[PDB]
Amino acid sequence: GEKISGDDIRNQNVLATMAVANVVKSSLGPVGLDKMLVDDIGDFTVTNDGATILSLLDVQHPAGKILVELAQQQDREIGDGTTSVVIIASELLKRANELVKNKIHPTTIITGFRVALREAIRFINEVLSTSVDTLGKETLINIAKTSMSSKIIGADSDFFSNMVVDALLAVKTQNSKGEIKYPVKAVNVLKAHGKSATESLLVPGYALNCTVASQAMPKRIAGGNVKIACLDLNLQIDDPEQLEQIRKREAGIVLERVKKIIDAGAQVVLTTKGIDDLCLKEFVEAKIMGVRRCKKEDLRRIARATGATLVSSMSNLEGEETFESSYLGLCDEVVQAKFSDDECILIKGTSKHSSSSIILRGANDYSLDEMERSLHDSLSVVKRTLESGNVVPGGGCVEAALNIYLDNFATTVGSREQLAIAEFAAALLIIPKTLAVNAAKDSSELVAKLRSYHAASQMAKPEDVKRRSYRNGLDLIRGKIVDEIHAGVLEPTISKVKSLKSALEACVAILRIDTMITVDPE
Amino acid sequence: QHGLEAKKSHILAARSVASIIKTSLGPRGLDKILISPDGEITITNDGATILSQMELDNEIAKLLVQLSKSQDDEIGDGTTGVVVLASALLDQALELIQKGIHPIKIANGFDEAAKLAISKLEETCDDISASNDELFRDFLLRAAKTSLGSKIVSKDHDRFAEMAVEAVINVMDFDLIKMQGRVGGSISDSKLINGVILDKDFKCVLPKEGSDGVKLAILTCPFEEQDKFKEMIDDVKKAGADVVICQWAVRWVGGQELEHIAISTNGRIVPRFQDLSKDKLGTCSRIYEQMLIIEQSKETKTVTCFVRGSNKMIVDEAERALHDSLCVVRNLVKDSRVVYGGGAAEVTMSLAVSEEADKQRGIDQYAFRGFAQALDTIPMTLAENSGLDPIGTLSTLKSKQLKEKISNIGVDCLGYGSNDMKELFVVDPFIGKKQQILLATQLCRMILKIDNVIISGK
Amino acid sequence: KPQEVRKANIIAARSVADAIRTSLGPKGMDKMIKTSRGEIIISNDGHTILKQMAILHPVARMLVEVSAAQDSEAGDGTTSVVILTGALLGAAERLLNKGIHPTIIADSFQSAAKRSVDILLEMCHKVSLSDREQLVRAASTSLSSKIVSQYSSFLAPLAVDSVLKISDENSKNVDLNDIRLVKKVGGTIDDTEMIDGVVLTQEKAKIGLIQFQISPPKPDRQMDKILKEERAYLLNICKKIKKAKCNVLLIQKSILRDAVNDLALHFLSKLNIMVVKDIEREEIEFLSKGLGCKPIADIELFTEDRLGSADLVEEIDSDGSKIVRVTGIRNNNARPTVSVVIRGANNMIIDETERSLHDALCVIRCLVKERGLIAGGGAPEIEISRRLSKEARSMEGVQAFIWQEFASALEVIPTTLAENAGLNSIKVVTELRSKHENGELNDGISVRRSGTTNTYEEHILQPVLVSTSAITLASECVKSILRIDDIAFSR
Amino acid sequence: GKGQIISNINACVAVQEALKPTLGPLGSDILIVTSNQKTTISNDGATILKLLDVVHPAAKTLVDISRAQDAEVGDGTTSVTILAGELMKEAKPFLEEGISSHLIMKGYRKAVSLAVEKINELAVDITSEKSSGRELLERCARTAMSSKLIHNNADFFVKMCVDAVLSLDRNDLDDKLIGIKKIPGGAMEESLFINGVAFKKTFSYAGFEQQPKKFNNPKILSLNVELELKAEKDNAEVRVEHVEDYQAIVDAEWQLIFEKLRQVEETGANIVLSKLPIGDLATQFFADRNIFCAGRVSADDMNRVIQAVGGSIQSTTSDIKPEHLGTCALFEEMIGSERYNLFQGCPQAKTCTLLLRGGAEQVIAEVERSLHDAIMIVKRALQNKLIVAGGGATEMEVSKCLRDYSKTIAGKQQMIINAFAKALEVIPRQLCENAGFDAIEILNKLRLAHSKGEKWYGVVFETENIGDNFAKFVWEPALVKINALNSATEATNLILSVDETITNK
Repeated sequence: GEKISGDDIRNQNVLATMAVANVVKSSLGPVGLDKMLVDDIGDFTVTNDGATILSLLDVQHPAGKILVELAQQQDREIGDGTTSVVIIASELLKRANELVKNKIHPTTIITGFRVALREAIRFINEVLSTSVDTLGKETLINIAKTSMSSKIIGADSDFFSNMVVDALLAVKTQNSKGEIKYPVKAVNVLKAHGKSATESLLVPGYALNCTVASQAMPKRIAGGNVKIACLDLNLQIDDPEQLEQIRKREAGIVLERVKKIIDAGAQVVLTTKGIDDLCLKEFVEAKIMGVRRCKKEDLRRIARATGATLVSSMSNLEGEETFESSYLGLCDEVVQAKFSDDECILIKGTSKHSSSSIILRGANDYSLDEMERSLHDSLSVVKRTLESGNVVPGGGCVEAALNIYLDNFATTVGSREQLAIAEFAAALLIIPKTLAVNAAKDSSELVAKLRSYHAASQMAKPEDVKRRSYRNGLDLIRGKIVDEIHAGVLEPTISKVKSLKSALEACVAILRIDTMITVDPE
Repeated sequence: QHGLEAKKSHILAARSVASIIKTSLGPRGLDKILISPDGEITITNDGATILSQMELDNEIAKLLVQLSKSQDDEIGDGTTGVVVLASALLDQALELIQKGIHPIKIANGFDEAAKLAISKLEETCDDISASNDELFRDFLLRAAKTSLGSKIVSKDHDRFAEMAVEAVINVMDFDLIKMQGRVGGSISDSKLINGVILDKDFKCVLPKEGSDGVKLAILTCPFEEQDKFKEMIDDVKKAGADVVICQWAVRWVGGQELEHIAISTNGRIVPRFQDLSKDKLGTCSRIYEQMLIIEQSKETKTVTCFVRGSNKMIVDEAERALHDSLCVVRNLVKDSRVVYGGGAAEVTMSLAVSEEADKQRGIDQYAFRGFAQALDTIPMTLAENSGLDPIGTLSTLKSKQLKEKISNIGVDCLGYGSNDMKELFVVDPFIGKKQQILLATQLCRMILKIDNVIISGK
Repeated sequence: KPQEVRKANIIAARSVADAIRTSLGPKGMDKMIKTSRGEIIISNDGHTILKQMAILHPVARMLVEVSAAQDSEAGDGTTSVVILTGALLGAAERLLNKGIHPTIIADSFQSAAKRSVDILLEMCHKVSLSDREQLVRAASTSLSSKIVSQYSSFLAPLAVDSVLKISDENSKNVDLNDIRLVKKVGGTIDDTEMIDGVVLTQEKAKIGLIQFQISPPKPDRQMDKILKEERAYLLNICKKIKKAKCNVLLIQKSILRDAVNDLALHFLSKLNIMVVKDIEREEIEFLSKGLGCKPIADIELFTEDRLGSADLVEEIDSDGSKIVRVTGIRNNNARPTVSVVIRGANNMIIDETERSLHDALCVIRCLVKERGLIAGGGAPEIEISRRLSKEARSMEGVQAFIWQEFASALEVIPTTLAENAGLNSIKVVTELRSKHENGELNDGISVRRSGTTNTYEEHILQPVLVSTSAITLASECVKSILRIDDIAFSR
Repeated sequence: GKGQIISNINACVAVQEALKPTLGPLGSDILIVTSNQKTTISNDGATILKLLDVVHPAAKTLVDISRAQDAEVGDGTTSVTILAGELMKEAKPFLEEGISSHLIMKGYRKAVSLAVEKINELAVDITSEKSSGRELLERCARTAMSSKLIHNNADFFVKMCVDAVLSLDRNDLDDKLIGIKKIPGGAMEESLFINGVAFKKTFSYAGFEQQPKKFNNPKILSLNVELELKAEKDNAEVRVEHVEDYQAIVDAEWQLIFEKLRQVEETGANIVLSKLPIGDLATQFFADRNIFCAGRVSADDMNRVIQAVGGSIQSTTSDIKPEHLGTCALFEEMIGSERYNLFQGCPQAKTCTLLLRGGAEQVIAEVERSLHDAIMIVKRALQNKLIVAGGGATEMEVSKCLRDYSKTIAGKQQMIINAFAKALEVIPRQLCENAGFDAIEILNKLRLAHSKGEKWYGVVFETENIGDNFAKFVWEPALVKINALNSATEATNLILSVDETITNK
């Protein structure tokens, strides 16, 4: 291998970062444009999420790997707003590379942004406040409409204010020594082709993904305390005498293992593999609902909800094979919903933890994929939203509001970190600047208003009232002065706290880079 | 490339040309072979003429063109090491710029330190004009013998110096005197006449009616056919002129050589044939071949020397030394202030700034000490050529000159057993050391301010 | 060509020694290393740098073994050994031109190294065996070779209190091999805390150890014959374990062939018996010392006596990671083991935290190996060079010029810290030479103030063993290079 | 498009990076390499940009800046010229952005328009102190010594530059009126002032030292045709029958020359000045009269002779008038075996002559630039007396008031004006790199200076700290600072007005 020296090796990663930055900047905001990627098998996919793009982005430089780790980290922290988070780390290296050229030391920018961000927590907490001007569930309704950023389905969020918001209201459970939690993945997403996306229906419970084929299954079921039986077992030579010995015993054992579940009082049976028609005959006389061709991962969520424990095969402490009743779950009722000639099992009234499900409808798989991951990413935001009642004003207007706080903070510290604070505040103006590029607007006209109006409250004395501005602020679509508080646009505190703090730490490893060492692969 | 890295790619190249002529300084120098781009071969032990004509790339050596055309014309003595002397102040600054010192702080540091050592030179300054004509003439004999001529003239300079001093006394109250020489003879066989050397030939002229003159005639325009040809010749013999000078019997006389004939004879040039008269005729003793010998009975302002040597290179080295000898003697009689050179004057200015460094202190403390170390490297050049330890010998001489205020004792350029320059009668012009040591700071003003070099295209 | 062939490798050695100068100090910068497998590894120390660097010159290859000895001792500032090596090789080129034999140059470095150790003993500061005041100040200061002390607030008392509780306050050895560094995804750097017992990487339960693999009779009418015979052998194992009351079983590496049958997990699930496999044999030392578990080769020799003992064993789930925590330790041991679980958001932060914490443990081991304290910021390097400069003129001889160059090479270490911070090389050193005569020996230099100021008041302390081992290992490397006068390429 | 302008500005900034060590006395000389092997090392940008090879056609604007710098102002090539293109450096990130430079050109135009009123507001009137031409011009002369190699020895030049311009008529001041004679070799302190017309260089032929240098009251005489025998005479058609007829041509040419020299001899002039050179035919004729004769008079020399004695070129003896014969009070011939004509006692002469002498030819070339720059300072000071601190620190206090007008914009031009004030911070940044000072330490106290002291903040370089150049007696004409922004306005607006270039072949 060889080694490349000089300061040009840092610019090589910056130019490579700016090359992939402008690619994902086109997906920022609802006015942005989606992109198409190809797996080089001939198949393609359409998604605006940067987490999928960076996962499929091939970068031989270590700078591209940091963006992958940053995108995967924001998935568990937030899960949405990738274009409003990961892209921030792009221009962060651009302005930091400008000062370090001559009169600035690499650690000065590291210590410059660290002290600024540490003191910005109190500045963010000033703007940060509890949810106000919201009645009942309107707190999540106003946030559900904010999905226009990083997700292009935000135009349909008017109808999504019901199915999506009410989905996580019924999953409320109490665990971890009296702590209200919202378990992730508890919402099962189903896909269908037909009608329109406005036909989505919310199920207050888990909905199993399957299709009813054999008509021997009962079409109606009633009664409470329905027992769920999950079984992963598959139930369906020189002379013919040896063949008859193994055949007559196999047919007897398969039908006997079915009767072991019948004696346990199981109302519904979930089998991973297929079920023969002769086995379904015992379910009709015993009033049992048979189900075949089930996914193992889909049955794991049932154990965490109703409590039904999966059984690999019949066995016991002794040599006799039977089925214990302790493996059965608890659910209130079973509902069969037929959607486009496809019937799914709806499980409601879970025991351990309550869950829900959402059925999606669309034209093709690409129309469903835009409605699948996007709405699923909005559920992860609601997970962190209801955890901390404090919220921030939406529209990405908090970056321009904190710029006036950094102007007075730059004079407090000063020294060599004053230039880093000025560039850190100038980097915050790039976020609304990119929003004006895709919206075909004038950035200099909007930024001039972001600096003039939002800084009027800091210059004027707050104790004298004379507020005369709200500062709360902007408008992407119309380029006019309106308020989101009346328009219902608000963002949770997770979009900034525990979000940009880890994103601004990406430049710490970049500024300490000296040279590049590449070893020849085997 | 720009910045400090660009300054090192150029200024540091001055150490290369400094070590080239380092071994050629003084009588201990060695002959170096130089080849011009045109194919000419130049072999001499004088480093002043080596760096004068050379083909180099970096412009750091191009500033030496104005230095070579100055010191050689103004003084000529001790000018062999003027580049090493100029680089001595630069080599000390190369260690200062590494410390981050500003060039103006270096320039003002060496400028003020060089002015403080002038007062020390006034204390040891002597006057050769205050003595009689016996001591004044004797000092001119040993001045260029132990210093100026480095080639073969070490022992034999008594012949070249005596002929040079007598040429100075005759014109004493060189630009109007033409001097040249022919390859042949030896050192002690050189001849001196009053007049200008005429290489063109036509025999002996007898005394005329006037005392000690030939009534010489010079006509620029040729006679202009046979009737007027012999008629104009008889007009020349009317005034008793046996020798006639015409461009188209001495014929084919150069333009500059013809004027030197009229200057020595105090005559006039006659362009026509009707302007010939005894008032326009020059005064010359006689013209004969002993190349025609032009003699002047009365004392005139034209006195030339004829260089003779066994080798063709001796004539070029001896004559060039006479051009520099006339410049040194001119400054000795004009400027009464004189100093003792040959290693004593360079060390003298080093101890002056050394004592003044502890008085000023401040930021200039190490700047003044660097100026002392820069002057200490000058005798180190002659120490290696003479076999003496540069560090060991100077450490002993600085200790002897500490107790005894006389600085004349120092490194001997000749290498003899006498370290006292006053005993060897080594005298250098005070203005000479001023145009060498002090004026070198002016050359450093252009070098220290070098920052970025702009290289254009073709 | 004895001199020219050796000098050709010195230039390549000084080039690597000059490149690693940017990796020293808090103002330094690290390098990016791309492994042949495709994984990116970035570290400030020269351990990974020299490990992945392949140079045909044998001098550059011998620097790996020399640095590896210092990496296991200190771990921070280990590049100064190579920097001092490259400085002595560059200074030996001028000493060799004076007519001095290379072995005499090599022997003069060892003679000056013996005096350097005595200076560190005279400048040795008194330090108590067990204290939380002195050990914390010395721990976070040596970590300045990387970026640590920002988040070390919770990390500094951890390494101090853990090592003292592992063995004792009597110093002597106190090896670090008993420390289990556990890396898990999630959490932050400040969330890293010590655990009172051993934790598992992969209520009142007993933890056993199994060296074999539980499985039917398959060492590494037919339908009913297979089911009955396999379940019979697995049931006999369950009866022996149930009588021993062992709720936690540990299995060796299963990835080869047999692994573990699913039928054996069904019988052990009713008895609430834990099954853990794919465990490296190196973890037995932690299981035998900490949990008192005796390796069990065969089920025939399985009994309760070979089983371990514990008070409370429970499973702790931190950020989705399943970790088995053991509360209390009951066994016969003179050196109880303490495990530390490292938490971090990204793998690059977790990998950097390991080397940052491991180097923080090594400096504590250097304090219990040899007690002492020295000044920071390369200040002791000047006082050692100051004495050798005066002793060179006293002894005179041919070593006077060699000890002067050996003392000048010691000034490169404090000069490197100034060059990486944006300070002039000679201008700062020139000002320090007047300050070293001022501060009077042990008074050190601070990086933030960029000048000479107090050490203990500024929380700057360094162990004496690191400076002693650095000079010793650097001297052995320089004497070996000049002693080899030529190289050869063969089988 | 906008991408081509970025490459055009980077080519202009590339040479400006080397021209940074110019403004201020602490600047460093810049080295150039030409094709003629003859280069001039100086801080002057007019000489460097003239000899620098131009690649892109827009780079020729920098050459026109130096040409307009001397025509509109006359000095500041080491200060104003390098700052004419600094607005394009701060406008470089604006080109990548969608911001149209049309509003940027209006942003800088409105910024420099309000700055002129600020320059006149801070201008101090010295007429209240009754400062004469001594104290006023001496403090301005030391300010002109910035960017010049001579510093410690510049005290001798202050006395020479002030006394030379005061002898010249203060109603009409021009560089072409006063003469400058550069003599290589010698020393700098040997420079003297001449009260009259001086010859171009010198003429040395035949007898040279034989001419006495001490005269009483010579008289100036003007001639036209060249004098010589059968060499430079005008060719004509002459019928030659025999070889002996050539003697008649010699007599016909001599009598034609003799009658013209005998008729003019009645004037009795001791100095003979001809438009062409003088040969030996007139030399021996003038030797009997014991009069001085010098030929090869340049056209610039004759124009200054008319201002004193009032003579005229005489091609014939019939037009000779007594009014064309002047005189002088004293005449002395001045170096390196070269005679220099020096006239004295010419009160009617409207022109002056200064004799410059120096060892280095490159250093004296900048001294000529120092003379041209000092006259423009004296010319604009005597017309209007105003006090402005030099060293580029004048825009420091002005930048604070410029930010006040930006807050009243509330438009796209608000951030444009802030970029103009940010461009003013480049001046102290380039000065810190020249003296090695920390740029951050100066900029921190620069923003804190206008909050307390205000007035004049000069950043004194002698104390290595912050200070005021007003108390240091550093004065600069305000007309140079006012027109400094006008030169940068037309320069910045010209490059931003070209979105593409066209090159044929």
